[PDB]
Amino acid sequence: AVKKVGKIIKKRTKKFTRFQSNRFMRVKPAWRKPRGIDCRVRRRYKGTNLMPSIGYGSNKKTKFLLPNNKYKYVVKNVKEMEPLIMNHTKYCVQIAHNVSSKKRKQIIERAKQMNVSVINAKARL
Amino acid sequence: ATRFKKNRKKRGHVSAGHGRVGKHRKHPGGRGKAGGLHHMRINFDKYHPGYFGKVGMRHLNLLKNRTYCPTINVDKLWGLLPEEKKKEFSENKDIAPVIDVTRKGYFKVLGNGKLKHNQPIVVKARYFSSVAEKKIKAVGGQCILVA
Amino acid sequence: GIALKNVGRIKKHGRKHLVSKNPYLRLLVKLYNFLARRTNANFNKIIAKRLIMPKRYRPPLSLSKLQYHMANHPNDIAVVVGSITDDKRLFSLKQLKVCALRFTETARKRIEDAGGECLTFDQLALKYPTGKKCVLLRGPTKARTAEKHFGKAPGKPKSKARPYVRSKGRKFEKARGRRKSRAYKK
Amino acid sequence: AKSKNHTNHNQNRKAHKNGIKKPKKHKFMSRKGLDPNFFRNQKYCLKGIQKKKKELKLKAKQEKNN
Amino acid sequence: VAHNNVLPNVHLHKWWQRHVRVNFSKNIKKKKRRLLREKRRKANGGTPIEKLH
RNA sequence: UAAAGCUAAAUAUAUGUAGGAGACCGAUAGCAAACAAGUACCGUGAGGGAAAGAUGAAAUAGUACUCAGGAAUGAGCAAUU
RNA sequence: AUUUUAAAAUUAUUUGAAUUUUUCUUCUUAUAAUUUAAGUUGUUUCUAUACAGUACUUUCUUAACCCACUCGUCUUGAAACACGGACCAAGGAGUCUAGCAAAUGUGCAAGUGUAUAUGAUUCUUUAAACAUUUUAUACGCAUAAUUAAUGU
RNA sequence: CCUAUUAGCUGGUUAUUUUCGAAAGAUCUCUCAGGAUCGCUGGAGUUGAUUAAUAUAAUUUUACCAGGUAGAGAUAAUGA
RNA sequence: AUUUCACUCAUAUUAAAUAAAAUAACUCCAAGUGGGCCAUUUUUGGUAAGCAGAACUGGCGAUGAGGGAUGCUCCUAACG
RNA sequence: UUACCGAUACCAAGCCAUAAAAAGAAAGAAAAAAUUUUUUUUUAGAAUCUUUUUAUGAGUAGAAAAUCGUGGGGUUUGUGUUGAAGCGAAAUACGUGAGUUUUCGUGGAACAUCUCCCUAGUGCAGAUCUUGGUGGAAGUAGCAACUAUUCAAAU
Ligand SMILES: [Mg+2]
Ligand SMILES: [Mg+2]
Ligand SMILES: [Mg+2]
Ligand SMILES: [Mg+2]
Ligand SMILES: [Mg+2]
Ligand SMILES: [Mg+2]
Ligand SMILES: [Mg+2]
Ligand SMILES: [Mg+2]
Ligand SMILES: [Mg+2]
Ligand SMILES: [Mg+2]
Ligand SMILES: [Mg+2]
Ligand SMILES: [Mg+2]
Ligand SMILES: [Mg+2]
Ligand SMILES: [Mg+2]
Ligand SMILES: [Mg+2]
Ligand SMILES: [Mg+2]
Ligand SMILES: [Mg+2]
Ligand SMILES: [Mg+2]
Ligand SMILES: [Mg+2]
Ligand SMILES: [Mg+2]
Ligand SMILES: [Mg+2]
Ligand SMILES: [Mg+2]
Ligand SMILES: [Mg+2]
Ligand SMILES: [Mg+2]
Ligand SMILES: [Mg+2]
Ligand SMILES: [Mg+2]
Ligand SMILES: [Mg+2]
Ligand SMILES: [Mg+2]
Ligand SMILES: [Mg+2]
Ligand SMILES: [Mg+2]
Ligand SMILES: [Mg+2]
Ligand SMILES: [Mg+2]
Ligand SMILES: [Mg+2]
Ligand SMILES: [Mg+2]
Repeated sequence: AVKKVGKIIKKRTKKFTRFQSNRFMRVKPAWRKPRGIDCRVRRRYKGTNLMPSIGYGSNKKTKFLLPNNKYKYVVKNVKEMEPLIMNHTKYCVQIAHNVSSKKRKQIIERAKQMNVSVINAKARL
Repeated sequence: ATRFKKNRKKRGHVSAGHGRVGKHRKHPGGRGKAGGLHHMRINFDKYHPGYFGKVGMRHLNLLKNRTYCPTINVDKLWGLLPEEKKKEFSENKDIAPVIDVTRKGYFKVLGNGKLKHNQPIVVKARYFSSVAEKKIKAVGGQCILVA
Repeated sequence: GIALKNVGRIKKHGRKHLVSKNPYLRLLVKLYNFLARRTNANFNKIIAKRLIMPKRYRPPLSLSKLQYHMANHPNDIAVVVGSITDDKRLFSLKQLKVCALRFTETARKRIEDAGGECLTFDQLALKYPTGKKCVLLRGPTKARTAEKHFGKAPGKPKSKARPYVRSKGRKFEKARGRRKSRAYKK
Repeated sequence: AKSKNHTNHNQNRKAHKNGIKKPKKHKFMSRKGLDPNFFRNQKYCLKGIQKKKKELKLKAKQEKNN
Repeated sequence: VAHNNVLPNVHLHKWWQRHVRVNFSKNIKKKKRRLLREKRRKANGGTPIEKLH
């Protein structure tokens, strides 16, 4: 159903799973549009899988915000996070997956001095 | 570039754009120009009407260098001269230019257009037409035959 | 439901944007869109539209026809959204003022030797904001050879269309269907 | 096996998809094969009229520019 | 055939693949030719390698 | 100016041998064959014809000793890295 | 950051006329305020004097109530007593060349395209790039059509 | 080996969202399980309208025209 | 006939009504189709048929939702 | 004759996309908390762009645009023994969607580029598809010609 926390509204939370992916294991769950005569999902029979459509789209004013109510930016070194000193209230940072611990300590320490929040500041400790 | 080809848009569709009921088969109407005059007749008649049959005399060993002949009209005849040179002749009145068109690659002078009034000009060539030669004479010029 | 045609949606048919990636042409389009919007003059609208058309609808115009069109408009400015070419069939050229998109070297030289001048569209936008004493002209849009193949098919009665043939001669498509002597003409 | 051999079912729905088109309403038509001995005389009349008009216009031009 | 197109003419009905020739070394060969006719000049020892026509 | 004769260069090279290189393939791919490959194997014969790469820096470190068991093998307080 | 303005309504003092003769009677004929104009504002309590708890967010598992025939294909018509499919991993199908046209982008324009070659103080790359023979007739397409044809 | 001979005939033909949207009539064909051509559809482009107008209309009204089906007749023609 | 000059013929209520009438008109390049079937009314062959063959319109096909217990074509009504 | 129940159709309101429309290329201070000075938030101007308004949304064969991912190339600017690619289980995560991104574990040497471009042997559920591996059947069918075996001892 509809989920609403603050001013952010999500029209649906469940995923769209591929038709017949629960019955055959060679069929992966990622959504593919059904083509083919006599399908019962392409023809919108009641009681089966639903199709995704543009109607479920999100409000333009709140489209990429996290529950933090900020946008996400991914950084790879200390210098890449220079632009965040001017807009430190609309953005939060996340550290890339393949940076070492030594680099991560420096990134976290600078992010604290800039008053910007870090999403995942507990990895590799 | 294969990046931009149409077939990539049909890549998840069954029939690749050719149809469920009528397939894509191999030569379902003949090969090349096969069925003309039998079952391709309408196309042949409305797009290439005079196609069938023969007309005219034979010429057994042609040798095209015997009749080669490029032409020029009298319009482009004052334009072979530089503009500053064209200016000088229109000013002075007791001199006229003598132009040899064979040195420029033309063989026959042809008679379309209008020469300037009262501006004599002398033209050398291999062949002339009647109207061209009349127009050259009218403004006070002269034609000369060369070989 | 409801009984509309095209689900109530209005339809348009022409070209909507530039295709060309030339930066100077994009600057010109921006400038003349602004002029057309803020001074709706029916002169800037037509110009702003014409410099978006494809190549086949911006034909060249020669010097002789340029002079002939301006014969009764002395001390006026002619505006063309194509190119000007030279004409060796003219003997003499007058003094003219012309604005256009491109000039060929010979035409540009001939114009300036007679006391005239050549303008670009950013100069005409600066001196004639609303096109006072300016005359819009265009060249022949249906003189291209491709147009000689269009229309009624060659084979219908009384059609003027050219056919697509390998070459030209007595042996190439002149026998049956082109003379009464072989079963019918055309 | 036999088959159908005629129907014009669905033909005027196709006819009305792009409507019933109409003739063009031009102002002049060609007099190629129509009544002769009458249009040749008309050619002479129009040549005379054009001669008079052009001569008056040319004379006016000649005196105006002097 | 079906449209307003010119009637096809291509002369590919035999085994045409066996003799196709791509020219990958035209500039290499002109370098070689230039070097050979330059070598002849040093062997002449002053006299030219051209003849009067 | 026939019914006799000779002659270098500019041209070609899916063969053999040597050298260099690529917006090429990366062990079901690329030659059939990255390995004792026209080999093992099949057919009276003409002929047909595969599968199969990788411990570690070093084995000039490839598993010493004890207990149980006929052995194979297992376990350890015992052992290389 | 200047139309949530103007106007309209209301309330309390007013400048004048009506009539329906009145504590909602009319006519913005003068100033102030307010909203019924000009799309929701306020007061208390809890979460809580917390740092992850049994509370809140989230993902799985298992019930209920209503509903739900096997996909792909040919066919007027498929859940079919029509055919293919025991399962899983890798591989697997509109491409290349010639020749023509239309559309569109680019350059020059009565012209346009430096062919084969040659030249150079080009030579790892470079099999690329650069150049053109010290009133200027290589060739193609275009600049003129038409006829069996002498031709014009 | 020529040779990956040829098949108007069976089988298959791989990511998403958005927008528009059919034909199963007709002419010719050693043609009837095929093809070419018209019609139906998509995409490009120009000319127009943007002025509660004009062009326009699977609709009415006013004026005029053409018809031999339902019905009727058999004492009017023909045939019963 | 044609051509040139004079005068003049309702408009704002538009030479009768009404109109999400310009979503118009015209060129170019192409796809897929060319086995159909069903219902009311009209209608041919046949004793008749869920038989065979035509006409106008609406549908099924290409289309799901509520109702008819059930049902490709019936009734309401077409889909972010 | 009344009341009532009943759609994805009707009406009022929000949001997504599509189509059309009204405009825009000259820039300046608002609030709250604390005592007449401090502290927070904002102070905008990207033209296929930015504000605002109305109507609309079914689809086989078929057609178009925008977008997502793969092996290589040029350009820019990056990660890695303080652990790369790969793989397993996941997430108060983002997106209508294909998919991006991140955590813990295993692993032991390489891996990107979304700044913009170039290029192709570039995307699988089926073809009695090709090669390899593995099931239920199942501890089941079966281990029946040729007359026949027994007692004690050695190893
Ligand atoms: Mg979601
Ligand atoms: Mg179906
Ligand atoms: Mg489709
Ligand atoms: Mg198929
Ligand atoms: Mg068929
Ligand atoms: Mg709707
Ligand atoms: Mg001899
Ligand atoms: Mg010899
Ligand atoms: Mg090599
Ligand atoms: Mg191999
Ligand atoms: Mg139930
Ligand atoms: Mg049920
Ligand atoms: Mg069908
Ligand atoms: Mg059947
Ligand atoms: Mg089925
Ligand atoms: Mg059955
Ligand atoms: Mg079958
Ligand atoms: Mg089977
Ligand atoms: Mg695969
Ligand atoms: Mg072109
Ligand atoms: Mg074969
Ligand atoms: Mg539609
Ligand atoms: Mg069939
Ligand atoms: Mg009649
Ligand atoms: Mg009767
Ligand atoms: Mg329906
Ligand atoms: Mg019933
Ligand atoms: Mg739709
Ligand atoms: Mg590759
Ligand atoms: Mg990678
Ligand atoms: Mg290592
Ligand atoms: Mg492939
Ligand atoms: Mg598979
Ligand atoms: Mg047993």
